[PDB]
Amino acid sequence: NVYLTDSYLKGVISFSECNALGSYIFNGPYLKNDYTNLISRQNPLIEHMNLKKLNITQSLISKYHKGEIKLEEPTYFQSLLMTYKSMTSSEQIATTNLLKKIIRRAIEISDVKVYAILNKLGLKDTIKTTLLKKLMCSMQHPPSWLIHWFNLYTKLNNILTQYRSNEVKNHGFTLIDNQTLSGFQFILNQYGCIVYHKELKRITVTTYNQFLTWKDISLSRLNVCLITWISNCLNTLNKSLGLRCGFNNVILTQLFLYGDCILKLFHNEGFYIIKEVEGFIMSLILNITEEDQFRKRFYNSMLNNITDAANKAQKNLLSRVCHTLLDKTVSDNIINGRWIILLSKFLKLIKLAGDNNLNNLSELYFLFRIFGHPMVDERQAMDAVKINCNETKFYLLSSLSMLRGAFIYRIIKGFVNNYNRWPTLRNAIVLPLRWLTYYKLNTYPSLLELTERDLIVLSGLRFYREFRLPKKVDLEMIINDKAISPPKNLIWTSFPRNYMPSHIQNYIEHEKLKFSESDKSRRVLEYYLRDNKFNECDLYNCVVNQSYLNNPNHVVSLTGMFAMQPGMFRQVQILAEKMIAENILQFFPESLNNYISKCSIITDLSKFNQAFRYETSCICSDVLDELHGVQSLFSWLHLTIPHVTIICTYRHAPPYIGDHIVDLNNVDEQSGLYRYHMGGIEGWCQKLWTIEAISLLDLISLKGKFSITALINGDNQSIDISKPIRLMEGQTHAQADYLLALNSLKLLYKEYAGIGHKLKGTETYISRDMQFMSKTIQHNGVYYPASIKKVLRVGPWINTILDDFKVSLESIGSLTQELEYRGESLLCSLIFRNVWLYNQIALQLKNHALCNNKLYLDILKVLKHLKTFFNLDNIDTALTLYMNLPMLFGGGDPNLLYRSFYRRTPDFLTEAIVHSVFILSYYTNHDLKDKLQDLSDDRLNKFLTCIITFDKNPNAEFVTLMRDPQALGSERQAKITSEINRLAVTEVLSTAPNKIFSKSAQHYTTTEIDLNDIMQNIEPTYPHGLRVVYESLPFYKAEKIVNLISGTKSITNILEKTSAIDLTDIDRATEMMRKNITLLIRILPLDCEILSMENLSITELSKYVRERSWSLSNIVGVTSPSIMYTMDIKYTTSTISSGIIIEKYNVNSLTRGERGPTKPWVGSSTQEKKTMPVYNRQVLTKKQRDQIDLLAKLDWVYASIDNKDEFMEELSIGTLGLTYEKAKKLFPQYLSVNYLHRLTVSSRPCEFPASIPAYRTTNYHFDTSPINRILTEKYGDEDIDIVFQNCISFGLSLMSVVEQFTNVCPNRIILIPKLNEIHLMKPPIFTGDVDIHKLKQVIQKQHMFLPDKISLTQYVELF
Amino acid sequence: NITARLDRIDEKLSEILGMLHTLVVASAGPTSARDGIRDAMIGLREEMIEKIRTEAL
Amino acid sequence: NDNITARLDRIDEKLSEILGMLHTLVVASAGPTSARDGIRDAMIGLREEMIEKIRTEALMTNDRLEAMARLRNEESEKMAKDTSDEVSLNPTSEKLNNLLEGNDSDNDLSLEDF
Amino acid sequence: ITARLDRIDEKLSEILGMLHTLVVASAGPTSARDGIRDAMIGLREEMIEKIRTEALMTNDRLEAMARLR
Amino acid sequence: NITARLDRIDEKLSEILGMLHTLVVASAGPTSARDGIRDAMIGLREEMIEKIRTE
Ligand SMILES: COc1cc(-c2cn(C[C@](O)(c3cc(C(C)(C)O)c(F)c(-c4ccc(F)cc4)n3)C(F)(F)F)nn2)cc2cccnc12
Repeated sequence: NVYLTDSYLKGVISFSECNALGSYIFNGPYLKNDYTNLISRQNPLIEHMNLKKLNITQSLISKYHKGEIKLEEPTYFQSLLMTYKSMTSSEQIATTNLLKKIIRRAIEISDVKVYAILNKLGLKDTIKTTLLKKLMCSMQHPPSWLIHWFNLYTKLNNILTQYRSNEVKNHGFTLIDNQTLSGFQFILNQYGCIVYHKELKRITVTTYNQFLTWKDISLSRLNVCLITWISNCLNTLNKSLGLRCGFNNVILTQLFLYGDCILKLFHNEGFYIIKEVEGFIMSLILNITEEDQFRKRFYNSMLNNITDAANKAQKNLLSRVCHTLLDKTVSDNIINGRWIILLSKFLKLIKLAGDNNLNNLSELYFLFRIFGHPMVDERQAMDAVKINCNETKFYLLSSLSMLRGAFIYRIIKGFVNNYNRWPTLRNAIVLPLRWLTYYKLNTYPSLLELTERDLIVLSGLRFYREFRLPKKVDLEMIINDKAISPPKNLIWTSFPRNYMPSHIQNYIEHEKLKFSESDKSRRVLEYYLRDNKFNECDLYNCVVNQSYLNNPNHVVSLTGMFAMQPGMFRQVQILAEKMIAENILQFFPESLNNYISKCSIITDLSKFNQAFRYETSCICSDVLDELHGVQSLFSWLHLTIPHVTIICTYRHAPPYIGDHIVDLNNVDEQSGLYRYHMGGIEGWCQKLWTIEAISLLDLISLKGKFSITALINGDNQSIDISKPIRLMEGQTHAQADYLLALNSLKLLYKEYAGIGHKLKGTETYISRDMQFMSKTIQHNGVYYPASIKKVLRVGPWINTILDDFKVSLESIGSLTQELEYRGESLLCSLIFRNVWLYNQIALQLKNHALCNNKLYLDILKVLKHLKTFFNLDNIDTALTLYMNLPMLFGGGDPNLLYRSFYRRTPDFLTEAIVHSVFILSYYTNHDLKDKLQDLSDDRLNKFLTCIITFDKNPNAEFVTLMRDPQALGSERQAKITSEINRLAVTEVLSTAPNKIFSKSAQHYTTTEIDLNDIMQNIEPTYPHGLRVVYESLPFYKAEKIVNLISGTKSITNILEKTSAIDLTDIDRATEMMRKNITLLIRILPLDCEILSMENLSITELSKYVRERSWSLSNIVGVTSPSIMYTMDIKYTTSTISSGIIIEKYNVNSLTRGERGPTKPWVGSSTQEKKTMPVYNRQVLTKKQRDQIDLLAKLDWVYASIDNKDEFMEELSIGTLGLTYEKAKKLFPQYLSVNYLHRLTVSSRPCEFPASIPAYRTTNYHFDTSPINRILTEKYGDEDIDIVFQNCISFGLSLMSVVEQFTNVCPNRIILIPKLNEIHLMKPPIFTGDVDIHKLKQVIQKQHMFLPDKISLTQYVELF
Repeated sequence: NITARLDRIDEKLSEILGMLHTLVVASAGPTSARDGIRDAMIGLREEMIEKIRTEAL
Repeated sequence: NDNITARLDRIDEKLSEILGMLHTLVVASAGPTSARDGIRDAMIGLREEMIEKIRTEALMTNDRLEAMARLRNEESEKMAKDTSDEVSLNPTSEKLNNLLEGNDSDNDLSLEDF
Repeated sequence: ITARLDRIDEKLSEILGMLHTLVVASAGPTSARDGIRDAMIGLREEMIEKIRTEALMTNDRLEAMARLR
Repeated sequence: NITARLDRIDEKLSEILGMLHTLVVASAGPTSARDGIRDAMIGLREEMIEKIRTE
């Protein structure tokens, strides 16, 4: 039962926590004169008392109360730290040598993959490559700023690691240290951080999250400098190798220093100014991509925004520090307005960082993150929201009618386009004469034939129930690892018992005895697991009866803004949303002389929640309720929120509760608590508001006589406007476009004001033609990525639970792959990933929190084993080789070589084996441009022999293949986290008070055995068909819930109401990690007839390994050759007319950052052909349609089953509730013959893109005529196992890679396949029977997760 | 032109119906829901009617 | 057939009066009541009547002249300056603009005195 | 035929009266209110009959679709 | 013909009158009218139950 703290900022830095702690320590207002300090000094916390009562804390307080030391805000010390240059000669030497060693090791590790790639492409000490020899010669001496950032990160990380280890060992540990960081004195604790600087006589009291943020800032700046230095060295070596952006380290260091100075002069509020940096950057971009009028307007609005933000920050800080203990801390440069100098210089630096280049100005978006996160105040933020959410809005009845009519018109248009029918109106008499003709003929007028009169007429239509409300609640949508607000009467339980008065505590203790345990849960998963009165149709009964209206328990809780509501009001909040996601977004597909003039308007929609009132949202949500037949399900918000008491329920931000006040509705309104919130809460009903915005844009297009195109990507929308105009004499295109933009701006401002959304000029801006959706920059068909922004947080234990090793390596590889896929640099991403992998494995492994050096001892065992096995020179070479072995066998390299040439593959084992072959060619001196043969060095022979010869221990083959159709078995693969914890999760869930979960957990093992026994008799095992069988049974839902639960920390304490990790889970995870680490010594025993490479096909070898592992006679449909091995690469004229030809249509030698003529290569997966039978498809819910599709897929793939009739009768009677012949009328009829490459399940890649940005694919043209003719001659119109899309993607990506490594893009490449690697694939006849009794048992045991049955009336209405 | 006048009158009546319906929808606000009279302006729909019919057995 | 035409014209005049009254109807949101103890109904009125109600602060709002200009179909100052042919520079942004232009390392910045 | 037009005109006059009374009522107190929101006709069963008719039509449709069983 | 349009106008006027009555008496302020509407709806629900189950 230990406590493990975070290593990265996984939450928010708290203003209230810092205020309370610093106000208790120093006995006076610290950051703000709110109620937090009053209650934190009147009634302190135990953790705060423990922090204050230390000897060093008492010494510091005694120093301050005299006072020799001065109190400062956390940002002062952030600025002080990030410039700490007080490094002695010994420390300088130590850090320089450590960084040199890390760089050398990473380059040595990367040399293996570079040699493999260069040997495959034929582009011809511990470094055998001349390229990386030169790179190391360049990289011998690190720069001073990089050493500074690395040293600072190392020291902060050492502090964090020491505290985390000694807190896992000893509970309540407080780390006091003044030696690691010279000058500073840290008192660090999971609930505080007191920093004292002696030489400057300064002191602050901040939180643990702020220390995590400082560590993250140091890591981010270290990563930026690492990437910049690597890229600059590569570019100096070759202008194509590194990233496209060319940066300057000195300038960037100056940017960090000046941003910290800004954050120091201004206090916390200084982040406001930083918040505007993108504005400047955006303006800079426009100065290359825009004309005079647009760019000048944007520049002026940018300057106005920046300076208004600065003035607001100054006013706020001066009004905030008025009566605190920081009143003397305000700089004299804030009072006299001298900051306007410093800020200017900062902006100048950004321009110097841009260097009038789109690449640098696009990459420069990391500046928001390297300066840390603001100490967010909660009371002030939600008061600012209240200001805009209590305002009365005045509406013109004509405007409301027009909006509702546009919504109804879009609904009708979607129905007619999709269902080829008008929704059945219940008062169709309204349609006067012509709309009646449109209704009877089932046609709709085009937008250009539409008038405002027509929309006002349409605004009067009422429909009949046209959609289905699911009776049985889906448990995959209402279950998550997120907190839940307590009920209203129990809301006081969100604040510490010390902070609440005596009467509140007595009331809480007397009310916890009146609420069921599920209510007092504080977490969603605990809310449902502890619900002993759960019903499958409680949600439907709530919606139908409208039990969420006028409910005394409704409350809204604002935390880090993230709002939540108690229990059932949450599930309704999802249910309504869910319905809009299925039944209504299909109608709104965009929610995911004689001169044509075009403009674009980008609007920040993150303020819709405040603007929308009932009178605007209801006019469309009522149409949605009418379509679904419910009364007020999509309008619940505005009929429920007004009557509730919105409260900020942060732990350290309690309200001032009056004398004898126990009810939240009678609490006096104040900062941190308000009522009568007329409007929407951000996040809830987001889909409805997006739909409403699209309807408004259609109405504006009608009112403006221009064609329109909307793209609403979440909280920001782009509107593309086109109008045909009679061009004036002398007028140019730019003036016409600008005039159109201004007129459309005025019109949409008028309309948005018409619905009471007073648009602000700071949010909306206009551009001629550039679109900046998906947070990416696109100029004339060229993509400029902010790749560096995503690889900032690449540290050792990133995105993991219990500091897992395999998962952290997976995350490191995935993150550092963005410098490859987006940034377009193989070598830069490779070296960055190797730097951080070496840091995680060689250095940070022996500093684990829970198993301090158990993993390092195991990794040393593995290295000794690999030295003995492969006959390596020493353990350095053993680590280098381990780092380049696939995680399927070993665990070093998380990114296989195929990922450098195409994203998706359908056979991981073959790619892993080919990667191993290529890697071991580094040591065996094997040529990769020739065939496989037996030579003197038999390291590869021994590896392959140990791969194929192993003792087979099959167990539960069929359930494992249903769960992971790519699984190996016989304990030949590394077990995953969900596999290990599945048994523990079931043992935890079996005792849950909820009968639905306990019953399904009690039968879990027996149902698994039965599920293994269903399809054991079919001889030619198809794992993907087994997956189809899996998803069509109710065990899939139970498995998904169990897998979701198994991903959390501290499974055992899930029902124990603790945040501590049980020792059982700690030990289990430790053993899992050790077994996974030693899997490499288990896979390759020292004493393992030798496989002969003469006429060896790795496809057959992988097929044999997969079959032998499960000891199955035949496994089909999961083995596909590796494209990177199959296709030899030629760069000269094809004298034999064989192989795919990829040619460069661009005329420039370098094709990076240039768009060509050809169409983009999306990957283009070929889908299946099916004749959908005609019936009223809207009568079936989404679950029923998915089940019907799955059963039809089974009927297509299992048409050869000897007892198909009984098997499908049982399946349809059990799941769908219909007989086989009744359900067969609804099954899609798959015209395609071959199901082994046209089946579509989640286990198959839906797309096969290249490892390059889409635009880049336009530079090249692919021709696959000769290989197609040869393959159709050899196989005669029969599907083979090699993926065509992956062949094309491999060709394109290797053209890009040869350009990178050669500096000259190839004129033409030819991919000549290896014929023996390609094998025919026909759909086989599935001889054998299906165990009907076992299938019935599987259906019955987990019947509680069965999808909705198709009732007799539903089938009748279905036709 | 009598039919033309009748058609114009019918279209104006249709506009009146649309405006009055939108006013009815927008006037059935949270005050009505607190009152419990929203279903008077909105009307019983398929779900509630089916639930009552099941209860009426 | 003059009497039928007269009847149709009378009906048309009544329809025109109804439509003219409806098209100018202003709907007020169902915001909080006075003293913030209770919730008010979604009251409706004529355009000028609701404008005068805003004038008599009878319906609490954070902005008045914007709502009046919108209802009167007028162009208030805020709308006029928000979307113009050019965006005027706030004086502080003016100073920042002279400082940004003419970059000559003469801004007289002293970081160590901070 | 003219009787139909006369009845239509009577209905339109009733509609004008209804709309003007609605606007006056929604205007609020202190302007045209002496009593506590005086009922201007008092017939609240008209919407009751209308809602009963609409619910009867919907129930009839549902029962007709169920009768196909 | 003329009679069809007259019937359509009659239906439209009936709809307008019904919705106008709903708006006019829905704007009632005092609690007496609110409680009367709620009890009338309860009685309507009971009558619907009885009329549905009469067969
Ligand atoms: C989605 O999951 C999978 C998919 C495919 C898979 C394989 N193929 C290719 C294909 O069979 C075909 C047939 C012919 C004939 C008919 C002999 O002329 C060809 F000539 C070529 C061809 C010609 C020139 C080239 F350069 C390259 C390929 N291609 C196709 F396209 F029909 F599907 N397409 N999909 C295989 C999988 C294997 C295991 C697990 N999943 C798989």
